[PDB]
Amino acid sequence: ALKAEMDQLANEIDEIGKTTAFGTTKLLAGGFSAGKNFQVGAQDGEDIKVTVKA
Amino acid sequence: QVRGLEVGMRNANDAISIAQIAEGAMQEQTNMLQRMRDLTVQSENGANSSADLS
Repeated sequence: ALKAEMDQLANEIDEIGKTTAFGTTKLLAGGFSAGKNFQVGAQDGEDIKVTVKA
Repeated sequence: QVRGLEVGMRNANDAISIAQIAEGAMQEQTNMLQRMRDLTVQSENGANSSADLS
């Protein structure tokens, strides 16, 4: 009984891992493992990198 | 001399007209280039997808 509940909790951890999105792009699956840049200034090269691992 | 100066002022006003038309045309070109600059800065956003880029 204890282990059956452990398995259900691990399944929900996996579901949250694969389901989280910004619209249609996945966030916790490994697509941001090497970060993406957002240009936060007016000139080229003035930008910040956002990194999320799986 | 008097008659030639009269005709010469007419030619000078013709030149001013030409320059004024061309100079006024270049302003809309500047305006559209500023708009394209904003679109290019907006393309540098790690939340855009291929449809937004298109």
